[PDB]
Amino acid sequence: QIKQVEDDIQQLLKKINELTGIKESDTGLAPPALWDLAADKQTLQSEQPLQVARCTKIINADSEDPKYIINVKQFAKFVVDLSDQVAPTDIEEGMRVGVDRNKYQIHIPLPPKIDPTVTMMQVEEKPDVTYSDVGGCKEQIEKLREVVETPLLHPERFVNLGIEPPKGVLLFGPPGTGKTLCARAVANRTDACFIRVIGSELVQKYVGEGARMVRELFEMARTKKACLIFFDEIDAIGGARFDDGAGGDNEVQRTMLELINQLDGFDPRGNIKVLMATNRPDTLDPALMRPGRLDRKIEFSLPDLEGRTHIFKIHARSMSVERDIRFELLARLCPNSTGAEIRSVCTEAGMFAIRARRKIATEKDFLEAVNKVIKSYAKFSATPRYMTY
Amino acid sequence: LNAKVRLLREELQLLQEQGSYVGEVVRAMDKKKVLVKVHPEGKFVVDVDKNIDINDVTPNCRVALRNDSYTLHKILPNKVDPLVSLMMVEKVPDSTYEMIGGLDKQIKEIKEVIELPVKHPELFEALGIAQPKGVLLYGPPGTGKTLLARAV
Amino acid sequence: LRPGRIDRKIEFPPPNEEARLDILKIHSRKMNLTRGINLRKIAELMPGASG
Amino acid sequence: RLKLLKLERIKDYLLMEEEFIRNQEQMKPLEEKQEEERSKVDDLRGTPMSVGTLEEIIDDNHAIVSTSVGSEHYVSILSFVDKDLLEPGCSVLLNHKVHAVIGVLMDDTDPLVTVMKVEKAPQETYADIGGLDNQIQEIKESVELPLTHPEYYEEMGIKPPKGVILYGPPGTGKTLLAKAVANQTSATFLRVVGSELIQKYLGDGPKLVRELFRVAEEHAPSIVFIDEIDAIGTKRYDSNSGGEREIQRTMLELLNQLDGFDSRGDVKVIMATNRIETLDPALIRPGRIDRKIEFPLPDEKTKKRIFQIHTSRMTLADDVTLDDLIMAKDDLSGADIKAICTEAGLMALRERRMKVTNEDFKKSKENVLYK
Ligand SMILES: Nc1ncnc2c1ncn2[C@@H]1O[C@H](COP(=O)(O)OP(=O)(O)OP(=O)(O)O)[C@@H](O)[C@H]1O
Ligand SMILES: Nc1ncnc2c1ncn2[C@@H]1O[C@H](COP(=O)(O)OP(=O)(O)O)[C@@H](O)[C@H]1O
Ligand SMILES: Nc1ncnc2c1ncn2[C@@H]1O[C@H](COP(=O)(O)OP(=O)(O)O)[C@@H](O)[C@H]1O
Ligand SMILES: [Mg+2]
Ligand SMILES: [Mg+2]
Repeated sequence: QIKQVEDDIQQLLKKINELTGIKESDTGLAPPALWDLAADKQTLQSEQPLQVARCTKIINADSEDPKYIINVKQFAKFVVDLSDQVAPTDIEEGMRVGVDRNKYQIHIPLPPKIDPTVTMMQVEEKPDVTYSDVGGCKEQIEKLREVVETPLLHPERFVNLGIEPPKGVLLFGPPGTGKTLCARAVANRTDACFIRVIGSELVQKYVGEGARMVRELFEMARTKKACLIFFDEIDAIGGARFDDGAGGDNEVQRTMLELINQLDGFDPRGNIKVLMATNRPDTLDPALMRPGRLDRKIEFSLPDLEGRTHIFKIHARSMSVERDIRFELLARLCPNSTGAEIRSVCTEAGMFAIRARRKIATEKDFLEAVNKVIKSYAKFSATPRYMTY
Repeated sequence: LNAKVRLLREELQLLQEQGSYVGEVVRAMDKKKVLVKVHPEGKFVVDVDKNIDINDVTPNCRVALRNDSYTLHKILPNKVDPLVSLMMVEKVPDSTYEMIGGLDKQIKEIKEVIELPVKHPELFEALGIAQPKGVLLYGPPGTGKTLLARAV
Repeated sequence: LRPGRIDRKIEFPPPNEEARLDILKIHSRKMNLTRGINLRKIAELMPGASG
Repeated sequence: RLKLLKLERIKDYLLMEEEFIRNQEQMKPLEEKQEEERSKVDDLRGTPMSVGTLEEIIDDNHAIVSTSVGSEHYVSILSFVDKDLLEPGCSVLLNHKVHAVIGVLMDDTDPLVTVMKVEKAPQETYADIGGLDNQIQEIKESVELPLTHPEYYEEMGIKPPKGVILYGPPGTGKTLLAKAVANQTSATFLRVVGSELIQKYLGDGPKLVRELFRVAEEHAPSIVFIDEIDAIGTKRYDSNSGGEREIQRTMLELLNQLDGFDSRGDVKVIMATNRIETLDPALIRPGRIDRKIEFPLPDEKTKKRIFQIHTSRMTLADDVTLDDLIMAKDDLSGADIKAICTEAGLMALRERRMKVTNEDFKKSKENVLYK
């Protein structure tokens, strides 16, 4: 009777759909559970649409009946007045006025414009990485934790001593040392607005578009009460300014200068704390590296023996390794290696076991993995160059 | 005669009707709706009229939309093919083997490698070799490369 | 130039004397040529020329 | 049986559900009937519905919508819309008269998505490859095995390698293994090239990289095959406005996409090249790409296998010896072998025979393998 049961189950599903709502996703429609037609009719008959304009000037701002010069974007500019439901103080000379049609007056104050590209940068889903997934950089974790979390968690211990906590960090180190890993850990552990930015995301085709979105990013952060920004791969736009003779890097230098002025200029930067992740901290501009903008430069040097042993432990926690581990032997056997190298060694040990069709990875498998990842791949390593860099 | 005159008198009345927009269909939805880009600004979704099988509104075709409450009510003659427009802009002069002269072995080679794979894709299958798909023509400027390509 | 992509490479060298004569005949078909023109002589007079 | 009783415990609650759903549907007062609600939806959504961008979401029942003409209407969003799939930059359906958000769009994909996706299985298969046993094993362990038997990896406690580099001289089977993986895999195959990543305006390269990997995530499980990644490097083009440094920023965007802040979904990266020394070591690092596998020129046995594979369909003449080709002791590649076979067939059809001969093979030698 099994097939009869499945046939009945699917027929029942088909009937439930046919009588409740089946398929409406072509025109992005919703399931009919949350369909408040009674409310939406009153919405369309009682809430008139409002065209978004900008209040340019307030003629006769005194208590006398004022007049506001609005500029309905790309439509027209008008002299208008406020709705009797809107208080005069709720509207300034730069807010998005939000005026109705038909004697453009039914006002709703409206926040600053944010580019969709910039606003699609807040970290909504927090990374699944924690501070316990980072090993061999205890002091770096402590310093980064201080700077980014501790003021945002217990500000009393800072205002008691009257200290301004450092607001700005530069995580710098060779390719694969825990820079982006620690950024993800900070994003996961932080209760605040985390905004990730990628140096390549500030390269835009039209002059003044990189600086424009830097300004928008920082002013959105300012609108939010407690914000951590994280410029990863900051090498992209952050580079020492050189005159040249053909105007090279003028646009990227302009957006970098906008970032500089936003970090520390003729303005209180706000409650924004910034991270700069890089593996070439020798191109960054001296102004960018000034401790008024990057206060707490942190070096993610290649882990020492203890750090490598800890990283091996971390990456082999969930593996099916055998009794005797000798991860200390592995750490001494693969010096001047990165956490990326170590995780690859663990993965290759697991794959050697899988290829042999075993369910237990042994010390011989780990030694083969070290030979494959550290010795054979030694010619593709980035450390010999990026340690100089 | 009476039908003619009545047609004129109703013509005066029905010429005051709003003219219909023209829009290019980009994609046909379900439930008898079509995504149409109306010239020169605007991209709407319009319900098809109950006189046109929605199966005939394949993308990239001009269609008339009624003035008020846009409603696809006619499939106008298709717009010029984008490829036709591109080739009209490029304006590669038309060529033929009789216009070509002096390169007969080259005509033979290009004939093999272009004609045979598309006309007789069985000789190559019987031989057991993949059909050729790349030709490169050496030669100084104006020696007949574009001429022979166009002719073949 | 890797020997796996260009399935054929044809060569269009500068026209020979006979090729130049053929090109001249083809391109002069479309004009009033007075009876008895030595297109072969013209082709010989113009060596090392393209179509 | 236990499973039969499970499915019965499902079907009985389902029948309960239809009983309740009917009951309610009839006691509705000749209104709110699913069809009636759908008709009311059509009534309230207007006959034309303009497509406009969603600039930002202010809250449920409100949003700023940019009309095609540039106006920025602040308007309500009705219960009709899912209040989901709505992110700044999305298309939105707006009631003509009141511009109310009454639907969403982008049900279609972009031409970039269409071109990148390989909506086909290449005819080449692992059986059509001869000599790359270890390379096939490793690429399978990286791309196919984690998809077909995730149990191995999950039980072992390791994650599969994220990327693989196929590095080898000009023609050794790198794109051939890419083709075989595309043929056999159940994931969506997205093919790109390095010169194809090198864009013209400033910021187009990074934008294309981001779009490619976003498409890969959207169509996950996916395999992103970047052939000739060294083209982003070695080659220099005038169309590139930014030049070497814009190339560097595109490479940096690739770095971030391969291993950056954002958590990847199911997107395995294959990347092929014949000049691996020109690649940025940060790009090749183990976290981004492990499994750097070489494709050396075939030895004598492998060359024999290539000739058998590529002559399996040709009617070789009895006198033809597929041994002199191999005895030619040069840097012979599989591409060279295939081209020799193909041009031998071309001379066969030229000289009108359906059977390839030793002379045809020798003149093919002299023609394509110019040595
Ligand atoms: N100290 C570490 N502890 C644990 N895992 C580490 C460590 N360093 C690197 N890893 C592993 O390597 C990856 C983290 O590298 P990450 O992305 O942070 O590199 P990065 O320093 O930002 O380098 P890049 O210059 O390439 O951007 C993860 O796989 C993580 O498991
Ligand atoms: N072999 C030929 N026979 C006849 N005309 C030729 C030949 N080669 C070139 N021409 C003439 O030269 C002109 C330009 O040739 P073109 O097709 O541009 O050659 P290419 O592609 O090598 O530049 C054409 O108008 C064509 O009529
Ligand atoms: N076992 C093999 N080794 C090398 N090449 C092969 C093999 N089998 C077939 N080929 C041929 O090699 C070509 C693919 O070469 P490819 O891997 O693209 O080289 P590259 O990527 O370095 O340019 C195909 O045309 C294919 O027919
Ligand atoms: Mg990183
Ligand atoms: Mg290739």
